[PDB]
Amino acid sequence: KRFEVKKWNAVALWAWDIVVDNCAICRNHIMDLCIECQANQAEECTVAWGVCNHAFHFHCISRWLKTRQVCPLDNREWEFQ
Amino acid sequence: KSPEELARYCDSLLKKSSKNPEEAELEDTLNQVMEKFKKIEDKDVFQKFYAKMLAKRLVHQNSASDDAEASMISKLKQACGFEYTSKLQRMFQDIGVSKDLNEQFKKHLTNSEPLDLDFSIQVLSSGSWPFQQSCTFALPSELERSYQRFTAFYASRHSGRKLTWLYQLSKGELVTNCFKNRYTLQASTFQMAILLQYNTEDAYTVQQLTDSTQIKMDILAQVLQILLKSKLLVLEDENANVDEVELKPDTLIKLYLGYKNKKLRVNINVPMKTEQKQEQETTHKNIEEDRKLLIQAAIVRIMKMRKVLKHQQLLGEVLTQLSSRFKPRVPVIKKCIDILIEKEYLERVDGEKDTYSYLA
Ligand SMILES: [Zn+2]
Ligand SMILES: [Zn+2]
Ligand SMILES: [Zn+2]
Repeated sequence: KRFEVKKWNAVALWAWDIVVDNCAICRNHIMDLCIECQANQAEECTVAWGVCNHAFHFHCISRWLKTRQVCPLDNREWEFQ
Repeated sequence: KSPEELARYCDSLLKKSSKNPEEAELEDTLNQVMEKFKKIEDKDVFQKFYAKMLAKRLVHQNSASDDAEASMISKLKQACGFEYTSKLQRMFQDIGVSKDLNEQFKKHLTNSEPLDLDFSIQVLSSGSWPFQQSCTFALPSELERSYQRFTAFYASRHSGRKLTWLYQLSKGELVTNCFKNRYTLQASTFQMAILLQYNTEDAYTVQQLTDSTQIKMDILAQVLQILLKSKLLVLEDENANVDEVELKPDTLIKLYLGYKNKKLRVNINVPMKTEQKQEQETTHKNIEEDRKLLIQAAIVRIMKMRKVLKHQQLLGEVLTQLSSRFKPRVPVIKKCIDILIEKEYLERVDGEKDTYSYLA
């Protein structure tokens, strides 16, 4: 029971690294509350994900989806999952 | 399918399956292909297919002739502008910078660290190449040294870049000790990973591999069905349907120690059958989206020009300009316009009904 590696030919894609850990719609940290809930002060403010793997507070991406339909961060229509 | 088959045909001619094609005569047949092309409706479909096709050739050195390849890029650019052969030429220049980049990594290693394997990598610019993310793959320990050692190397190279490893395109070479003879296996990186697993036990279930290689079973199933094709691995029943007998998360896999082959270097890295379909479907979706981008582009070239225009006049211009690359569908341009407003590139003139204006 023994295999060994003599060669490995790898393939990679280089891009610029953009660290987006905010909600694109209300602009504050995903991991804390959205703008609208800090207006309401004092678990039901979750983050929704799209087939595009982009994430926004579920609260924002709703109000946003009221007037628009293509993900705030790409060219495709927004799709939950 | 006609504009697609023409591209697939070009692959045929500029691909080497080891048999050398007379140089000069192919120049005539390339120039022949270029004439059946000018008579194509959905040019843009040929483009996507001929790029994704030129892609597989470059990455695997599988190119019949260095000269023919660029010969077709001077014809295509002369027949569809520099938009059509923008990404193409960038892929050539990319492979070259990669070649240069690799060496520059060997030297840095030559003077400093050891390497347990012969490593070779192709960095490609995340934009030009028609490839996609792998499938959540768990990296084998031996390769990992070459991973981190390069990722760290690259961090030095550039300020804000990032690497995205495409394991579903990476290959390599295993060497066998556990068989009658000494074989050199030419295996995909998915393969290598399941083979290195039999360096402890000699049998796992379909569910145990998915847990130790993180390979989504969908793709893990198609792979094992190749590892059973070659008698490298086998199951409890040495008679089952080699093609039709689907596996289950509970079906076992056994390392066949009776491996025999009439040659020392084998190629087990064969194209699996569900690939020429799945990659076709994905390319179609990328075309459909590419058209949408082309259109937004038109809408903006036009709106930018005549600062105000009525919906119907817009549609007609957009068709006029794109007519040479393809046969746009009306409902789409509608949608592109709409998106363009959500993007704030153009707005609706209040009072006016379906008159749009560009937002400088
Ligand atoms: Zn938010
Ligand atoms: Zn909220
Ligand atoms: Zn998105």
